[PDB]
Amino acid sequence: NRSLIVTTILEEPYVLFKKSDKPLYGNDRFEGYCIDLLRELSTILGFTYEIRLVEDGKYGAQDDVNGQWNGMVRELIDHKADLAVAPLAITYVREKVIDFSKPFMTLGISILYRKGTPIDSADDLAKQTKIEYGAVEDGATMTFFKRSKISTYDKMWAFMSSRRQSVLVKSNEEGIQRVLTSDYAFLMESTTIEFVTQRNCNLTQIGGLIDSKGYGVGTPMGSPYRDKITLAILKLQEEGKLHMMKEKWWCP
Amino acid sequence: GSNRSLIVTTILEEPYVLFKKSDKPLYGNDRFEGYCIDLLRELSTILGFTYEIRLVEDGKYGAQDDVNGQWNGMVRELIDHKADLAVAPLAITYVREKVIDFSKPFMTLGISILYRKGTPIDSADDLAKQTKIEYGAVEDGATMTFFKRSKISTYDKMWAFMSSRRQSVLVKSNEEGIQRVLTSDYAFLMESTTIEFVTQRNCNLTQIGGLIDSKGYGVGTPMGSPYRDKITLAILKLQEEGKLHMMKEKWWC
Ligand SMILES: N[C@@H](CCC(=O)O)C(=O)O
Ligand SMILES: N[C@@H](CCC(=O)O)C(=O)O
Ligand SMILES: [Cl-]
Ligand SMILES: [Cl-]
Ligand code: NA
Ligand code: NA
Ligand code: NA
Repeated sequence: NRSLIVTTILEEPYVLFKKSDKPLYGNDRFEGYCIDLLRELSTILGFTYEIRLVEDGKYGAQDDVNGQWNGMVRELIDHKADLAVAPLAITYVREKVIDFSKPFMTLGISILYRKGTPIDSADDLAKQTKIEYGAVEDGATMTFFKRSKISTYDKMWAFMSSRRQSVLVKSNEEGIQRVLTSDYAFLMESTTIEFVTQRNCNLTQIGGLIDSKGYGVGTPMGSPYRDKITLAILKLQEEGKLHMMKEKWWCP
Repeated sequence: GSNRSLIVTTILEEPYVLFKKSDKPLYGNDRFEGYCIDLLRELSTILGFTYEIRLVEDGKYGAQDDVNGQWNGMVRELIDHKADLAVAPLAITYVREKVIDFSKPFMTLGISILYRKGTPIDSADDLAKQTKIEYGAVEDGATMTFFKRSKISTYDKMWAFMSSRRQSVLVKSNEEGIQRVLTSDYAFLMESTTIEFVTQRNCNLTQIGGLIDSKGYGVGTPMGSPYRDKITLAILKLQEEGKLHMMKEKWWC
């Protein structure tokens, strides 16, 4: 049968290029939690696949003026991919235009910052400007802030939007670097914070979770794969396999 | 000329669904309160439906009979189109999703252990390796089914014990499980969000260990229902607004 086209994005420890002196080709180039997940799905559901990194390097948001989506979300809308297997947040605005499986991981927005400071919450950031803060451009965190009517978060969006050329970044890795090299706090998904703080012992999560959401496999709206992938994820969960995969891929 | 009211099946479970305390007799939907009742009210305004709440006739969440293959509980009510929706702390599971549809989750949780304070018991593994302290779960719910189906060594040993002693250790409700913890040397396998509620109100009890699994509660619908995806959208919008968190804080030593 026809191999499914799978869009994804580089994001440690979900999807990475394998380290090797030997040049690698095709799907063999990739590893990570989401690649392990994809492999399990392919075996359970009986399909073959071809991984392609999303050409624009984006997760996906809707343009304010022209209404067009970008990123992995747009690839699915345009039927240029069959699945998006990535740390792709299931959100209200995305679910209106693409389908998602049920979640394979649950998480929420939180804050990455340096240790040792009196900053303890988003409210602490919102009331000041000396410590800058931001998020990945055209992802779910940015979109949460952009849409929020909660006073702390709407204040924070006004600031991010004002300073966007400096404080919105293209990737989580660029956000981490901004935290390490300037006085900056990064609004980041909590499962990623967990990974980063285990490896950067001067960094910490600030406060708790600001929201709650899950990562799901994306499909074009109406795809028959969406419900099949939900069943496969539920079966993996029941067996403990997703927890094992998390432990596989995830200070003094 | 109005649309038919949806029949919503549910089950008594504090603080999700309860009868209101009142000296005045109450009728119809006005009898009920709780997190799931507030959720249902929000869904009905978002989606534009009216409804009638009915407690599941057989008092069960739902499991499949291994001899005759029939389901029971709220799951069976949906299969048979005796209800339009199930709005309850109904776990989304692989075996249920094969026969009914669920919305995406409105709450995430996992199985853990409820026991009395003051003990060296620290995990399911510690319980499994002994028999002096009995343990069990709600009959014909998701926790029981997780154990019955598990191939993990600790949990399959637990199921063998629970099954052997089921007339004594499987119970009809979380409340009966709590009373067993309080009146005998018994540990109850219970969902974590319910443990959180119970231990905040009885300071003699505690959670033992962490979460054994991960799952969500979802609104159940019959397979193929058009309400499933609409309710998923309404849930995602409520979460994006922070309203589910506010509802949890309202209802929850
Ligand atoms: N995982 C996010 C990107 C990272 C973020 O927004 O914090 C998404 O699905 O858009
Ligand atoms: N909420 C569970 C019942 C309680 C339990 O099994 O622990 C269900 O959906 O079956
Ligand atoms: Cl009617
Ligand atoms: Cl779904
Ligand atoms: Na990237
Ligand atoms: Na959708
Ligand atoms: Na289903």
